Amino acid sequence: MVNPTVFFDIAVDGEPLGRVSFELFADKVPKTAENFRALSTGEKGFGYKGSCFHRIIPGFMCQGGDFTRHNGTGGKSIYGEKFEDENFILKHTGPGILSMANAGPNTNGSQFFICTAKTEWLDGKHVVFGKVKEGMNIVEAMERFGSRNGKTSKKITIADCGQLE
Ligand SMILES: Nc1ncccc1Cl
Ligand SMILES: Nc1ncccc1Cl
Repeated sequence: MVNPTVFFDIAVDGEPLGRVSFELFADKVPKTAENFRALSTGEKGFGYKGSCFHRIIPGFMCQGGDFTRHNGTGGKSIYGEKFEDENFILKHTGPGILSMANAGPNTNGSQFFICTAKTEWLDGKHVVFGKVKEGMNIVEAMERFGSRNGKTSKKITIADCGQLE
């Protein structure tokens, strides 16, 4: 009944930076929220721990979740390699939005991005399923290690992750 909360503990070239937590909108997008929640706990035997934010573009987004190819070409969901676009109820309203990366319709895997700007042109194309709850400052810090082309100047990792409450 209560939306779950997950955390990532972010490191920058292995140095602790801080914690970002997310509310997952399981009330709106249960299937997509469950995927992210289980990948954050690692309870299916794989997931986000130790993965990186391989693409960070300041004033746009931080993308991560590619734990199989580490570069934006990989990842898998808890349902199989890909799963459908659950719905597009929630929109890309501003910084902090948590949304699924994809390579076309119905190609959700594990990769996700945290918005650092409003990205309304993604509405109805990427599934929005959560939002930063605490540590938007940490995301802003992360974002400073990006670049226009998305390459990061330091390795931004999810040193630890899991479920809170
Ligand atoms: N292509 C697919 N096949 C089976 C289940 C879900 C998807 Cl997206
Ligand atoms: N395999 C992928 N999964 C999610 C986003 C983008 C790609 Cl190429």
